[PDB]
Amino acid sequence: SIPHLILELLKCEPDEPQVQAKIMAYLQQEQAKLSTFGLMCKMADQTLFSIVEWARSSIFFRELKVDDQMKLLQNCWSELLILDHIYRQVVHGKEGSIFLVTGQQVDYSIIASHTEVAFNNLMSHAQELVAKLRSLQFDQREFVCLKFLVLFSLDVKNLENFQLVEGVQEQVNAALLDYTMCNYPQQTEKFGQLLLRLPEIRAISMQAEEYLYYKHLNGDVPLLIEMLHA
Repeated sequence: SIPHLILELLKCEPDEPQVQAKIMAYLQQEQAKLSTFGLMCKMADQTLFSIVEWARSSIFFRELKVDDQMKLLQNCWSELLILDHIYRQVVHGKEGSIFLVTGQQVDYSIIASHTEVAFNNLMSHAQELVAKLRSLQFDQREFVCLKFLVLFSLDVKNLENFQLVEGVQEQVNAALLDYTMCNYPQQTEKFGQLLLRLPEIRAISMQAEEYLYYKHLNGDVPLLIEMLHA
């Protein structure tokens, strides 16, 4: 019961089991000294490296010239970093625990200590989104639809091939609603409530950057900064 468009953009998805392997390997064997904070950074930096590679090799997006691609990535990289995290908590994560991009499971309270107060307002608001998507039955199909909805947003201005970006968003919006009425009809008002999260994800990402930017100037940070300092 899957619209043809959604089938195509599922083929663009990264292979998770090996994605988790590279990052686990980069972190551990490429350590020959980083604190508890310096991991969560280089991990998110490697997560970001993967998200960028997913983007510039995926359908439609690969049509654009480098200029447009970069304007697109500048607007939403942090939202894609948090959506990736949010979604990893929906499928693999379970309350009182956080699932990392390494297969590693860490407790909520264990990481509530290893990081300061502001950071715990994040994650806590992030798990509110995790909970709402969980009751809504937010699956892989609607997930990969939100990614492109985040990658191709109307808010981005001065785009060269604005036309194509206008198209993709409109069609993924169409394929999504078509899908989530078909697959979750008893859960009637689903399409709207999962569209309603895109400002919320844009809100958490905005705090994530403000936290991460402070920490940079505070000297606590070792491509993740490159994207911010632009």
